[PDB]
Amino acid sequence: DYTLTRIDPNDRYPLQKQEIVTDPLNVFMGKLNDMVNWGRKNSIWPYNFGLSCCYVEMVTSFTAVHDVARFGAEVLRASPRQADLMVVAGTCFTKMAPVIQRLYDQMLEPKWVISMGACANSGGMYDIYSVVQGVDKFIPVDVYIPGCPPRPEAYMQALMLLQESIGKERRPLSWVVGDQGVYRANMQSERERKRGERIAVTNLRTPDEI
Amino acid sequence: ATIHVDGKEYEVNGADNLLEACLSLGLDIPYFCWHPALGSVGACRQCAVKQYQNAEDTRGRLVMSCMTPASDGTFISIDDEEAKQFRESVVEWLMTNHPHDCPVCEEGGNCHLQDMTVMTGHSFRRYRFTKRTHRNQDLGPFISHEMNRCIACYRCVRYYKDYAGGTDLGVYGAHDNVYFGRPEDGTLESEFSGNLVEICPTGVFTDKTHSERYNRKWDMQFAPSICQQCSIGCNISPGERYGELRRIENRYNGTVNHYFLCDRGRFGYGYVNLKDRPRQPVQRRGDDFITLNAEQAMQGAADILRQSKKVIGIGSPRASVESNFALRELVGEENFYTGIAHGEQERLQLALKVLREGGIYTPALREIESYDAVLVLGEDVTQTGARVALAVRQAVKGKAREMAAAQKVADWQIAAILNIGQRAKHPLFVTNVDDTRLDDIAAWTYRAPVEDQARLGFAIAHALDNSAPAVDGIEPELQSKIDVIVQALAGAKKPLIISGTNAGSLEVIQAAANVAKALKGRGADVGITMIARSVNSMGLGIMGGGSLEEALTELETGRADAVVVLENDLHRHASATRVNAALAKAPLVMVVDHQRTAIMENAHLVLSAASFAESDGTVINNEGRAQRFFQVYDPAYYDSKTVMLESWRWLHSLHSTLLSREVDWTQLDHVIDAVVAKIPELAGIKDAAPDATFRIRGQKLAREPHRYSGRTAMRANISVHEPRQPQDIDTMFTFSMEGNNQPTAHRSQVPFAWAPGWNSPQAWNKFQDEVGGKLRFGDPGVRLFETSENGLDYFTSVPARFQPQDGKWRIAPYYHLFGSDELSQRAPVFQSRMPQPYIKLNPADAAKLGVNAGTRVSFSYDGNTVTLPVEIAEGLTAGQVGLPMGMSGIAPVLAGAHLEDLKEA
Amino acid sequence: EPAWQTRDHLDDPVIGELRNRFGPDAFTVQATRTGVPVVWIKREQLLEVGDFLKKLPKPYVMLFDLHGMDERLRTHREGLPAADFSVFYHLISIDRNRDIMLKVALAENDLHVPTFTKLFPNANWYERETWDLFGITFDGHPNLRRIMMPQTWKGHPLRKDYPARATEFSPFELTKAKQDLEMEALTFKPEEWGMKRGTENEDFMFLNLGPNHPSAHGAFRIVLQLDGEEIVDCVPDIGYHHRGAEKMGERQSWHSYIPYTDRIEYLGGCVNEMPYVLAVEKLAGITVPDRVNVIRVMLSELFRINSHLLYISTFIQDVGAMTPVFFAFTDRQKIYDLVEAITGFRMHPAWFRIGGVAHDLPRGWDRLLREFLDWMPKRLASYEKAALQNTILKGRSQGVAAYGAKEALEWGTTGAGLRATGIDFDVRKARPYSGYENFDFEIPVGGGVSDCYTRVMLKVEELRQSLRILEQCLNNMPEGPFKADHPLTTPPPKERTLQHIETLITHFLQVSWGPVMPANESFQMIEATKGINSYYLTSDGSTMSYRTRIRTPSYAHLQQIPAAIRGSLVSDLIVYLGSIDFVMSDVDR
Ligand SMILES: CCCCCCCCCCCCCCCCCC(=O)OC[C@H](COP(=O)(O)OCCN)OC(=O)CCCCCCCCCCCCCCCCC
Ligand SMILES: CCCCCCCCCCC1=C(C)C(=O)C(OC)=C(OC)C1=O
Ligand code: SF4
Ligand code: SF4
Ligand code: SF4
Ligand code: SF4
Ligand code: FES
Ligand SMILES: [Ca+2]
Repeated sequence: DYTLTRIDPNDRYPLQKQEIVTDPLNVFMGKLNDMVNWGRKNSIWPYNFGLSCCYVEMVTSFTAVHDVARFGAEVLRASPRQADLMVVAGTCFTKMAPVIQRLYDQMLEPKWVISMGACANSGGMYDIYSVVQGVDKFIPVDVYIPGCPPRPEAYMQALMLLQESIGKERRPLSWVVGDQGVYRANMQSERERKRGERIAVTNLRTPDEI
Repeated sequence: ATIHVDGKEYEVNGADNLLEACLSLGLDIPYFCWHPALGSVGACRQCAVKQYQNAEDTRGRLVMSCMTPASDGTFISIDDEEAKQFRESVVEWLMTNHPHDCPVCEEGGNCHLQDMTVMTGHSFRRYRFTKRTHRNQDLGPFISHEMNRCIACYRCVRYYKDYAGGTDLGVYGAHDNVYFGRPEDGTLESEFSGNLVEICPTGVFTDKTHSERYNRKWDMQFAPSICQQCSIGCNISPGERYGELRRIENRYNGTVNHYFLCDRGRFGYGYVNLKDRPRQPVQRRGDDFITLNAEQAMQGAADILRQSKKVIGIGSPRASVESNFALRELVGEENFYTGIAHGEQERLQLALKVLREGGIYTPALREIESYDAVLVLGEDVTQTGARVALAVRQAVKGKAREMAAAQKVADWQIAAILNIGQRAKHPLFVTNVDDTRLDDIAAWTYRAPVEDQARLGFAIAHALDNSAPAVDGIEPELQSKIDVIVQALAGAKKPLIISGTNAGSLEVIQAAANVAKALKGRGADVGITMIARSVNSMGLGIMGGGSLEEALTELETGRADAVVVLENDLHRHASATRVNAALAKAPLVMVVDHQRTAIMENAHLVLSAASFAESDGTVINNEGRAQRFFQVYDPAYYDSKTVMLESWRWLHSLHSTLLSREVDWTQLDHVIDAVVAKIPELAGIKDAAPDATFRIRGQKLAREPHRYSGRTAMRANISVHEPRQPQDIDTMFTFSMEGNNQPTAHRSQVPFAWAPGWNSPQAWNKFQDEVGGKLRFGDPGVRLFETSENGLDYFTSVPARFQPQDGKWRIAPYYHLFGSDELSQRAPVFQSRMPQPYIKLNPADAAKLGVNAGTRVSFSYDGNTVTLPVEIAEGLTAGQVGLPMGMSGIAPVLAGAHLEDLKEA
Repeated sequence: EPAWQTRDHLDDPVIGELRNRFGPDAFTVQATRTGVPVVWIKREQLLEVGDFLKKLPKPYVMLFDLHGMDERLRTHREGLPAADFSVFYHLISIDRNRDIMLKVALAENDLHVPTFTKLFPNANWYERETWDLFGITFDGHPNLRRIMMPQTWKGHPLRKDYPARATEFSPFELTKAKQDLEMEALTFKPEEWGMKRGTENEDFMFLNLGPNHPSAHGAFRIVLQLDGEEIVDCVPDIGYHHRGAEKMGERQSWHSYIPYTDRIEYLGGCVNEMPYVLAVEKLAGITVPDRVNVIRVMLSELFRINSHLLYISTFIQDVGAMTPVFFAFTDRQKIYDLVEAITGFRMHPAWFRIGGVAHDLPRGWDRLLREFLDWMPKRLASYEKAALQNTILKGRSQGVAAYGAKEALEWGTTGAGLRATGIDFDVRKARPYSGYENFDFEIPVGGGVSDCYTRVMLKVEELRQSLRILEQCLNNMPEGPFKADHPLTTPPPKERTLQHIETLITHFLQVSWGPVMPANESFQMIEATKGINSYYLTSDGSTMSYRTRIRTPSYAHLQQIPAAIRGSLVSDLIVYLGSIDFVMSDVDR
């Protein structure tokens, strides 16, 4: 119930091959991989990249009234090499899609992508000539956030979802020994999981109340 | 005449009332009860304007702009405070009893009452009491009835009675309890009841077929097209949603079908949305059924075509000009066969010869309404060419219009028009094998076999001009009736002669041509009108070819080892057994069609063609007017597996792959240029509509309204990535709202009517130079031929008197509006509307056979002992059996044929 | 007599001087609902009219706007000269407190206008934008290149025949060849601007600061030439944040365009909403009640406090102190709690409507407003005493990128910079909109120079004035309707929609097809959180806007940037970028 991606530059972005494979997981190697995944998911360094409104809401989440620092994700490096997470928070404009592609290429694996906002998910409200309809047209996105703008705790919830995704994924421990393909778990969708608690809602508070 | 609106000087037509005088200039006055075609009755009291007789007048008077003539020197104010307050009060009074039904209403966003509620600026309700309610009647499978929404504007009764001639819709009730409908429940039996869904300003009469699978007007994707259900070619606006044809709306053509369609063309669209239709190319190996896409199917078809010595092609009068021409150029000029039989093709060639060679001007459908005396020979118009019957009714009421105009009554005072002309009306003489639906207004009805109708026509032609060939042996009573018809036709000013190929005889058309020639020789402006059977019968006759019998005998003799059947069922023009034998004998049958025909079991290859909603093309109507019908939607947008292409595109790619082993999907303009190059007499179809490079200030024309909804979610179930919208390389339209649909654009092809503040079918007022007249910048479609300088001679071959032979029964055709079209009977909504198949017998012959009505009589035609229940027809002449054409197992080719072995079983 | 009536404006003295100078047959006067004298002037006399307005006794020293228009599809052009295209120049005389709009008519083939760059130096970017979006060529322009779209772009986006939606065109497939071509097109080529790469002794080095720089506040790229540390010249490259909102105004209805107007400046919100809905109410003929004016003023001041708090925190962080931004965002969270209570959303409320607001105020908003008004001034004093009185911040800020009144006028600078240069031209006082005459609040005016520090403390005083306005609104609040009773009020009141049929009809036709504004022309200029924001709406009588023009102050500030940072350091450029209060959505729209 996993998937495998293998990357190779040498036509159409993304330059990768994905297939549906089975989890291979080893009395010590499995615990070693679990420890590596724990260390990776408990320390994420997001990239200081911003496009639009959604970046302003992301750095609103970065502040002292929500404190995403508690998850170890406040480091916010401005260099792609030092970063460990690309949060596309804003509109993927036509003139910036090469820039975003370049900044994704300068980043180093282990790398993850979080689309924030409707513009980054699908193009959003701007079905216009000068906007790429969704940032996933050329880069693989790990976690999607609906919203315009998503509230800061929605970004925090997406960060925790990315942490659960990292905690159950298989990556090569060393680049000299073993397979270099990336295994990502095909987790159950949050829509299916939350259908049990969402349909049962009966009464809400009327809008005239504060 | 010159009028003054708010100080502005306008030049108007002085013979018109003020309402459409202002509506022509683009001045907005709210109105309900007035219609451009019906007239003025002054009922709804919504069109109030403040009139001044002097240039310096303060008070004025609130007068009805639909009831006040637009004379020279009237100073009317529309946006005055008093007039605006009165119009708002009238809207409020109509809104006192109106139900809270707009979300659950089928005309939401298409409502005239909504437009005039927002137009007068009324949004506050101070009425606080109860609202009157009414029950609803079951008006049949077509019309959904909701009387609560009515405003008592009297348009339905006016149209249905004084225009359509129907008798079952009326006004009942009281002061405020006014009801509009039938005295009981039951189907509206008029053949023009479908126009009530657009005549009614409110949602009382609505389209039930549209109400089944309902979407709003802004959700519709529209296109301009031509109705395919018969030969008249009324312009329609098909609108689809979610990949299926949703609703056929009326399209304004000021020369053909201005405000009214018929029910067969309006509700007969259900065959397009059938799931049995072929959507992919399907190939057979024995009993194994596989699906291909376009390229491998084309390559395999070209291989098998190259492996045969002679490929023949059987066209159809249902398919367009370009597809038939593509088949003709694929199989060669000499190997192209028209799908009709020999008799139908002979009648069609004779009708075309009389039209484009007889020297008599055939009028358009709008021009029919002005002719004085009408003689219908043979053709049952109301069940075949119903719009011509409606125009005949208008031309009949023209006499009362003339006496009204003689008494200094303006033309829009329709109440005075029927007041002066109580029952006096123009002469109408119809001939048929039985009683028609035009018998209520006809001056005479002749119930006789086609030989006797032809002899009556020859007698009229001889008694007009003595050079015409005389028939001897007429009874003195029929001679007196002949003299009456002669006195009525000779004393007229614009006589009209209406015939067609649906009578089943050639001598009827010859007699009608002789009557028209005799009327022309006496110095009268005479017109003629032949009603064909299918939509593109006239174009197929113009192009020409062989008959179906010749194609079948080429298949049976073995000289044709490969047959391409284009959009033909082949059981409608020939016997099923002979067709099945000639198709099983042939080692390759390739059926290119959009419907699951019965011959597809014998087909070695099935090519999924496109219907009128999914294909572009040209069709030639019964008056020689070439008309272009456009595509409504791409079938592959929703179902991406669907390989469903235009038939001319299929045949042209097959021809290219047969020649040069390459697949070349062409464009419609190339095929149009090929037709107008190879065929001189089809050169007018280039001017039917402009090419795909036509732009209104650089942009294309929109197929969907500017507020089309759900672009990013209507395909999200399949994939969240919305693909590129389909590109229309063939025509000037686009499958998007990025286009021009302004009412003042320099174009003739209008997909739909919309103006800001005008959402109803009354939005067509902005698209015309004058309201009710021609379309602005000319009507679409051009005539293929002009009137000849000299005409034909006298057809001398008169027929003999009908003598009933014992044993053999002559088959009298009984055409029905719902059931005689090949594609309309496939609609599931027509199965609850069409009558049961009854064989019609004289009381004398039924008493001779001993059969009573209700019992079954079995008849054998080519080894088919088929049983039908018996209906008694008093008006049918003895020696004939009345059979409905176009039904299941009864082809229209059965007309005039004999019928042995007619026994009770 | 209402203020939205079509006023032909022959009573303006400028019309009289133009008639006496150029004769009675040189220009045409258009009657519009803009409140502006609209003068159709022949193309040959455009430079003469510009010089005449520049050399008046109380002259028009401001080029407010310069943009084209496609008139090929406008059906109702009565009283208007024949034109396929047009170019309008909106000019302001501050001392007169007046403004004029000069329109020149062009045919479809003869699309060349004399340049306006010599008279007003800020016309360069506007002429580039007009050439990019409409295809209109300006003769004598120095570098007529695209500023919104990339150089490898075919067609002009704001023309009527150009399709608007990305689903109409082919989807975005990024292949290696297209990536290489677009990456080479985005590469700075110094010979195209005459940069003179290098010198005879030592070479200049080119630096691309943006996009994605911690000091670049958005999608802004500046290409800066350095000799060591010193800046030689700057080439500010914009267009990396283009959303085509004007084409969306030609695409969406009157009611559905409100979220798009709201996202024009993502720190403005209701302040961005106000000029659009006011211009639409001018078009319809709607006079809003007092309670609507008070509610919209309150929301505008709340979002102004939010924007000024963000601007102060970003300036302090760009100087180097990373601490007060967290507390400033906590006060932003307080404002967000209040705005969530009222409008139901945090930062993009989409709450203003035609003729009113969406909902009424909920029961208890005064408690949250009291809590915020108690919370704010002590926090502001803490921020002042912690960072804004710091001598290191003063050294990094005072005297950095300073310009006089002539540079603030010739470059279109408005807001904090214009008031810091001593030009007391505030829209909330000179041309009061939305009932701003009923609120008492002072206007901060600087000493005559626009330092970074001067702009920052003027914005601090503007925040204090907005707090005063909020206090006055809270202590004195009307009790009336939240929507106008005009029939063109969109949407109608909800309860009358739910239990009346006329209101249901009006709501049904106003949300489906859109409200039908009559064929007229309207304009509304307001003081935004970052300067002066104006909406110019031409209606063809349909349910959409035939033309939507949005003038933003950050565009003029970004065009001013090379003239006020040339010769300085990169640190001075960073502080200047932090002390302009710009967002790239405002710049590129
Ligand atoms: C274990 C080791 C560490 C132990 C931790 C505790 C000690 C921490 C010490 C931190 C020292 C930080 C020093 C920062 C110096 C900055 C100097 C500077 O750049 O000043 C320039 C600035 C403007 O200069 P200006 O003359 O305006 O510009 C000329 C342009 N024409 O000039 C001005 O704005 C004028 C004022 C300059 C002030 C200079 C610094 C004063 C002393 C340091 C700050 C206080 C530290 C704590 C002291 C004890 C407190 C109990
Ligand atoms: C240091 C961790 C975040 C603190 C809180 C936010 C600090 C201010 C961010 C300002 C900013 C905005 C709004 C911004 O839009 C932007 O452009 C994308 C920046 O550059 C990366 C910015 O720096
Ligand atoms: S999704 Fe909304 S908030 Fe985010 S960048 Fe787009 S317009 Fe701005
Ligand atoms: S007929 Fe018109 S006004 Fe009446 S319920 Fe239907 S949409 Fe509403
Ligand atoms: S049912 Fe319709 S057409 Fe008839 S009177 Fe009522 S509103 Fe008019
Ligand atoms: S008269 Fe014929 S062409 Fe016209 S709508 Fe009816 S079926 Fe169609
Ligand atoms: S339109 Fe004149 S009274 Fe009805
Ligand atoms: Ca096509």
